[PDB]
Formats: sequence, structure tokens, C-alpha cells
Amino acid sequence: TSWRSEATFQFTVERFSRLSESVLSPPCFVRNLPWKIMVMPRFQKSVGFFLQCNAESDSTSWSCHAQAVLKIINYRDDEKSFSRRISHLFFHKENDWGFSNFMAWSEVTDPEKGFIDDDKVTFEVFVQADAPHGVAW
Amino acid sequence: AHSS
Repeated sequence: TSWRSEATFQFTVERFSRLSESVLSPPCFVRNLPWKIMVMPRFQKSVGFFLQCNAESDSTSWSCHAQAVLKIINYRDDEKSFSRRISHLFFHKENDWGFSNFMAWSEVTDPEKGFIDDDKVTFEVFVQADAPHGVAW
Repeated sequence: AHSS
């Protein structure tokens, strides 16, 4: 159910080589909160990859600590997929966490590396979150 | 890691 303490979800960004603004995935519910993958170009230059939690809510009383593995899938060889880990207390003022320079833009878009196909790149997040505070009192 |  949406109350699950962990989940793995993916989001495929299309027309990747042309990305010029931040893109957000639909929500994946964990601990009954909406988690989303956020991808943004940073300085072409590098791919920004962040995990976002409960950003839409106007609440300023919530908090949720979680650990996660952010990974860019290599479709040719999963062992070649690139991942980084995070641990963060998410709350209204710090509702997303990740890396502005997750991977070099030239590497992810290299047609011979295995991360891009038909100008599509798939991002994956495995999030393990603790019970949130200040939400479902 | 940091905020966007």
C-alpha cells in the first residue's frame, strides 16, 4: 500500500538531449507521501538528479528522514548503471536532495555508452523512508 | 548531496 516503508520507481525522460528545464516525475507514494524524481541540466555540462518529497503541500510541519539510491539505468548492461546514495531529513525548506552534477552530460548522452536510446534516459530511485512526523497526526 |  501507499504506507509502504520503501519502494523502487523509475521515470524516463524523453527528448533528453534537448532538456532545458527541470522535469518532474509523477509521484510514487512511500510512507503515504509523494516522492518524485527531479532531473535538470546543470552547468549541457552535467545532469542534475534529485529526489523530491511532499513538495506540493503547503504544510510546514512535516518531516521525513529517508535514505535512497539514485541511479541512471544503463540499458545495455545493468552493472554499468550509475548510482549515488543519499541520506536526508526532508522537510518544507529542504524538500529535495541530490546532485547537481550527478553525471557528465557528455557521458549520459554518448550514444555508445548505453544510457541513452531514442533520446530517452531512464532514472531510478530506491527510497527507504522512516515514519514521517507532523503529517497524519 | 544538496538541495536543488
